[PDB]
Amino acid sequence: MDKLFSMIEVEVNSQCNRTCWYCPNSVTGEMDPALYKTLMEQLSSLDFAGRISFHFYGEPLLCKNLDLFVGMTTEYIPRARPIIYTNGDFLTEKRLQTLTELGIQKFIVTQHAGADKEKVVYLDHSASKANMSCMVPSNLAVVTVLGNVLPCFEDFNQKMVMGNIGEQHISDIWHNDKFTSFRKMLKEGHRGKSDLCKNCNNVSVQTEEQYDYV
Ligand code: SF4
Ligand code: SF4
Repeated sequence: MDKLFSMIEVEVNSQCNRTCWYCPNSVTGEMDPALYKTLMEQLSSLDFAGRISFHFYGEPLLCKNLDLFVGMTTEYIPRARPIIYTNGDFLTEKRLQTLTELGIQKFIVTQHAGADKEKVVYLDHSASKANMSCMVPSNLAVVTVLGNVLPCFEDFNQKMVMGNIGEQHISDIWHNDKFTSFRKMLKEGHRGKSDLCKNCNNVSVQTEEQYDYV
């Protein structure tokens, strides 16, 4: 559990404009800029050089402080790789060029339920797991609007709060007993033991099982 996370997902805002029935959203608003600043300071103290995204289960382009937050990543963690995951409904050409200049290296746009292109990827939405490994808690930290740290993007209900960055350094949370044993337990495939993982049907995302098939 020594290796730092390679991706951190930050819920800079919790609302999304869509109502996708397949999404946890169906069925506060924005992250305190002070809270985002202490996260930047912590990530800066680690010389963080992995990926950073701005979407948990909300639409980042709805965040009124998005430009500020993106600009701060370039100041605090210029080695990191800022990525926007967005439904695209707010992504005008102007926002795109502005966000790119501020530091975003990639936009992953997903046309969802309803209704710079080198840096734009366009997608369109369109039991026995008890022993499966999973490497997500070894690679990914999630930070919610209120600062809670989760081991996975699946934990919408925050069953596995590892700590809170408003109260503790994210490196210390990442390396605490609870997070360390969890990622070890999931690396060994003990999904059945976790209330988060035991019913999870992730088979392709950071699993040994992923080399097979298709
Ligand atoms: S656009 Fe994405 S985050 Fe928003 S409701 Fe749909 S699936 Fe959920
Ligand atoms: S098994 Fe599922 S819920 Fe558990 S850490 Fe992996 S992806 Fe997340």
